[PDB]
Amino acid sequence: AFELSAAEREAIEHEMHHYEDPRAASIEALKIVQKQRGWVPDGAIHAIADVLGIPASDVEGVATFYSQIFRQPVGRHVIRYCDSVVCHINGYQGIQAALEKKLNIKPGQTTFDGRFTLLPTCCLGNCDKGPNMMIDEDTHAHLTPEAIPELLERYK
Amino acid sequence: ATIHVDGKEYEVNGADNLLEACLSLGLDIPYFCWHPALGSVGACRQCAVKQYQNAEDTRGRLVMSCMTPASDGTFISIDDEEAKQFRESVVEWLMTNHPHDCPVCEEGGNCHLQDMTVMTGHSFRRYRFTKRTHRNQDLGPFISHEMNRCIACYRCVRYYKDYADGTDLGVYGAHDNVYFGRPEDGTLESEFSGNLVEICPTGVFTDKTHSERYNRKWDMQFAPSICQQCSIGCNISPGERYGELRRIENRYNGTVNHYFLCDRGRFGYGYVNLKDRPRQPVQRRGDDFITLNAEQAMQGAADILRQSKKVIGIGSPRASVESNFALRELVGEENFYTGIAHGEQERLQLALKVLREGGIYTPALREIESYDAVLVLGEDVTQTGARVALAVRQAVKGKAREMAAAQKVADWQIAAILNIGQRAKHPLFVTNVDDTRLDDIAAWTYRAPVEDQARLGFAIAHALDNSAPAVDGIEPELQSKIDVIVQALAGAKKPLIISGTNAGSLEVIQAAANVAKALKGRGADVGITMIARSVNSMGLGIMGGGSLEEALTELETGRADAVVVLENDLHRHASAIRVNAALAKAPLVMVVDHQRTAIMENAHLVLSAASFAESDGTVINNEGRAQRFFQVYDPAYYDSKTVMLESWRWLHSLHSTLLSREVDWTQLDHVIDAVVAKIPELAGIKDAAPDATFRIRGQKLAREPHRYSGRTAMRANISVHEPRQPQDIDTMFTFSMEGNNQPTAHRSQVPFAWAPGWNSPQAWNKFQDEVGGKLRFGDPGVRLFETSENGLDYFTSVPARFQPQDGKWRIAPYYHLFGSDELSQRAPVFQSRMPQPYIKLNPADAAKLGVNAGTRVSFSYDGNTVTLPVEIAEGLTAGQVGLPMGMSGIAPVLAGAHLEDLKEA
Amino acid sequence: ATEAGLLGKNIMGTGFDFELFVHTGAGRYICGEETALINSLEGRRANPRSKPPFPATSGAWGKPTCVNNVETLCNVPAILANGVEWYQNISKSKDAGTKLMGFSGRVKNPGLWELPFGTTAREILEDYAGGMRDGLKFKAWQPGGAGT
Ligand SMILES: Cc1cc2nc3c(=O)[nH]c(=O)nc-3n(C[C@H](O)[C@H](O)[C@H](O)COP(=O)(O)O)c2cc1C
Ligand code: SF4
Ligand code: SF4
Ligand code: SF4
Ligand code: FES
Ligand code: FES
Ligand SMILES: [Ca+2]
Repeated sequence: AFELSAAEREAIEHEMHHYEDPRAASIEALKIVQKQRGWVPDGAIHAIADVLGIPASDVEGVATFYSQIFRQPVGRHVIRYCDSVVCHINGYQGIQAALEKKLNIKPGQTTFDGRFTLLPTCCLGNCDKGPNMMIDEDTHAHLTPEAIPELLERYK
Repeated sequence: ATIHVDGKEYEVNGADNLLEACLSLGLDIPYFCWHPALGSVGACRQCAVKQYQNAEDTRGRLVMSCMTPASDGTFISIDDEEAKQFRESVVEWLMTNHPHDCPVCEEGGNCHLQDMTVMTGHSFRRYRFTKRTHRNQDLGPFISHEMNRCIACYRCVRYYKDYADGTDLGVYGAHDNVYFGRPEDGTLESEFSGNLVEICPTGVFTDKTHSERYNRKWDMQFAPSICQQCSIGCNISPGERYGELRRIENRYNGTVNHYFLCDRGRFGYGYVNLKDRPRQPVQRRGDDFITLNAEQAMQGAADILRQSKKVIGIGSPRASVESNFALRELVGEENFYTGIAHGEQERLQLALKVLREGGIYTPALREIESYDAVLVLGEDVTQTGARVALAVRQAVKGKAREMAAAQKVADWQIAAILNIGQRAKHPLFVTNVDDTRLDDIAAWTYRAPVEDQARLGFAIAHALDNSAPAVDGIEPELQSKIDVIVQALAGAKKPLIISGTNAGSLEVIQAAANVAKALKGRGADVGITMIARSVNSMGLGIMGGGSLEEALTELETGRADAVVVLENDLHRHASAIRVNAALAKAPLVMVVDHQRTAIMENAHLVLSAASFAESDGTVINNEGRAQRFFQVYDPAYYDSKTVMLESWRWLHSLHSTLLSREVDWTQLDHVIDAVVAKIPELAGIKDAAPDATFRIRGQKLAREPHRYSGRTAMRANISVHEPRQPQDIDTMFTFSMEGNNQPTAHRSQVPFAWAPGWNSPQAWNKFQDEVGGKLRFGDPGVRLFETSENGLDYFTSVPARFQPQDGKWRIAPYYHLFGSDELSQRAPVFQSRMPQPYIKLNPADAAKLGVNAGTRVSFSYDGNTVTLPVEIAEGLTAGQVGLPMGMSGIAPVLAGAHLEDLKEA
Repeated sequence: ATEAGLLGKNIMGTGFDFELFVHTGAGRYICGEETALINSLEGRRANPRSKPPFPATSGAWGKPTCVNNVETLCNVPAILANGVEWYQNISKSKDAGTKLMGFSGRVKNPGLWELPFGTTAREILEDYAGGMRDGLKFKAWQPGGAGT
């Protein structure tokens, strides 16, 4: 089963204080659960719905609408490489292929040890310094295929 | 307003959008995401027209007709080449991912997407890539789910959440992977989930009960009928194929139910198809059960009735007005008994007196949605009168509608209206023994015994008007809640008071009448609604008669030696031991019924009556509206040995054979004329429908579509010689395609909606005067009584507060939409949807008795020690046991009764 | 700003109460559309809304709402501090004030510079972005993002 922790619940009510409707804290409640547990499991939908006073169908619609709210289990580190137009011009395909070779997984998949999950993402707003990637909270710019294995070692 | 469509001038309502205005004018614009009852959202982009700035404009621009107001001097073109190309392109884009499913899809021949694909002229596929695919969900026993066929028109979620206030259906994902369904597998929890099969324009949501015995729409035999499963009187189109009732579709009545039914009406029809139904008259000769035809059954019954010294008749609220009247004529008025108990008859007659003598207008079901504050006293409306609960939800959304109208937002721009309103709603106050399904939108809920709910109503009436009797012993917190209700009701322009007989309390109805009278005395436009129990409870109340207790007394004392029971199982209204003893004492028991009931074991004669699908008649609904239901099919068409007649036909022929020793099968209009001649209070049932001589330009009304198939093969296995067409002497309908079903035909009884190019439920647009309004020549059904000039007096009998007596347990009624109605609980598809039998207990009472949730405890009522598992009810007041009314073994007369020696088994 | 009285209750002693929150998104491009932004802020799926009504009359939770880009609100304080006359005489173009303009993608100096309206795209490409990289020839350009 799923049970919301005291810290998660307290953060959810604190975010509920910021709006005139508790439904407006749904995205941040899902993000709080995801930050604590890596992703949003199935019982978290009903738990967040119970805390917020909104239906679970609305919480699941929000969670499946937004791409950065993960409703499937992910690895310990989420690599998000930009596949948009400027990074396409700057050569994100070599970066993606280097990630394919180093991780031995397709995009959207997770490595066998649960260390990394590889994901394409839209433009990171860093197009002048492309190609760009985003590991868990750090953005890496000016990427080259040679520097990718060195970049992946500092995420255990 | 004046619009010019394709160079033709039209006068329209300026407050409408262009789509509903053009559809009301008979023009064809393809559309998906718009619905008349749901408003415009502009999602599917199908309804494109070309709007020009003025008359001297040739460029124009493509606009959504559903999102464009039909303002004065508006120039548009539907048949513009660019508009036609764009509409075809929208259909083509929908077709790129659509599965190759029409032969194995239950929507085929009834599919709005098929109709609009043909209408736009798109028949050539140039898309060559892959189609997206979805997995399906299990949605319970009623709705089948197939997400491949979805066109993402958002009609389902808009209806289910924004209209029906359901919570367990939604839209998930994004871009072209949007999914419509539940967050996980499970039964759809809404009582109005069945309207999805008509709301969805594709075959995503389909009728599973129809899907079991599937047939196409063109193969159906349809009749206009009235739903028999509660007192609301929603208009239905039952469709039959091969002698079995196949489907219940919504029949549009702009006055009563418009587009929507409840799930009990839509899916509770399965008792008609039960194989244990009586199909021939059967006489019990000792231990033998011999089968008679109609004539010798009439002769033998008439001989035995002639030898009897006193014959009594026991009617039922299940039977029609004509059947009850025919029984009353057979046995005499002084020997006629209503089949309901004395307390039920008192409550029903009080509700009738409030309706037709209280001086307060009773609204039709559509009119309920226009009220500004609602007080529901005692009646669990969602479980007993469900469509009234849906209408009450619409009346609750009226506040957002008014707030958006103040901001000059058009009434069809539903998203803007919902955004302006937010969580604001009109005041709703519900009282019950426990929580109701209306508690999510109710401003307040009062969980209390029926005496305390009545006292709350009396206190509300006294605070509204000081001439009303006062209530002594109200706590200050309850006083503050009463004041909240009082300022909400006093400030309302149109308050509505809803009550009924299902609470089992006369005082609840009296308190509701007092509140309505107090609101009427202040000059408010107050309405009152009474929810009865059964389909013809109000008709049986108008007819009158003795109670079932008096009939059982006549049988027990030996004063009556013959009893004719019409369409009544007799166990729902009295204890089974007393009924069985009184029926065993009687030397002649005759049972006229269409369902195999328990009293047929001791019956000397059983007459195989017709159900509503095989019979015609009139039923009076909860608002006093007389409505005619017409026979769907001939039961003797396939099985020629079937002798199953209308109950009024059986009883009229029995009366004729008793009097003149000759049979007389009569005609329906003759029985209706006899009703209106003998009972002047039922004189309005003559005008509920025209007689059997009514024609549309000389031709009858067709029961089946013009493309009805298999005429020379459906009975070919029985005999290669095609039988004679079944003749309908009773009504204006014919048992064939050889009749009229034009949308412009001057009639009010529409068996089914079909127009060329509109095969789906959207053909009801063609059958209406304006889209979403009424039927073109008036909605069927007439009101028996007008609002009286003078009202009643205040009821001064204020009850004392509820006190829990030790060792005595007051029975609190719990009703279920799936299970409380008798015939619908006999339907096989309802058994999975039926809740398990239970008994509700307060936590303090269960702790005092030392029982937990799930432990089986036993109680004795009328000498029947029955055992049920305990579940804990938080909102139930102590000293009460919650029992599910109308279930097997628990009669609805147990409501308000008391229980002894309730202990753990 | 809250600790120094620029935000909160009684800002500058004028009686104006203003509370500023930061709502962090969950990654959809449609959320930047202003009515879809309002839907996302309300905690719903970020579908846009039909206009009229515009958010100025009924926006966030039905209330009057104004949605503005970061750079517009950043242009506001210089207008209020230096005056209208300074803002009109920044450049002799129909579009007033300065704009952040840049060139990106295989140029010598990809970046972002604050320029007056009416600056030619050739001036941004050569004098600021340094032209294309060595060995590359100019083929095309998009002026204002992926949707142009
Ligand atoms: C699909 C779409 C995405 C948009 N994304 C953004 C955005 O990310 N940031 C932004 O400031 N405006 C975005 N806009 C423009 C807004 O709708 C709106 O015009 C703007 O945010 C506020 O107006 P302003 O430029 O006058 O300040 C987007 C528009 C569309 C149609
Ligand atoms: S939903 Fe309509 S178009 Fe689609 S497969 Fe079914 S009948 Fe055919
Ligand atoms: S499931 Fe049906 S009603 Fe719902 S969006 Fe899809 S096609 Fe429309
Ligand atoms: S509300 Fe009553 S009359 Fe209407 S469909 Fe339901 S059971 Fe039938
Ligand atoms: S295109 Fe990759 S960061 Fe913008
Ligand atoms: S019906 Fe108008 S856009 Fe869907
Ligand atoms: Ca008939």
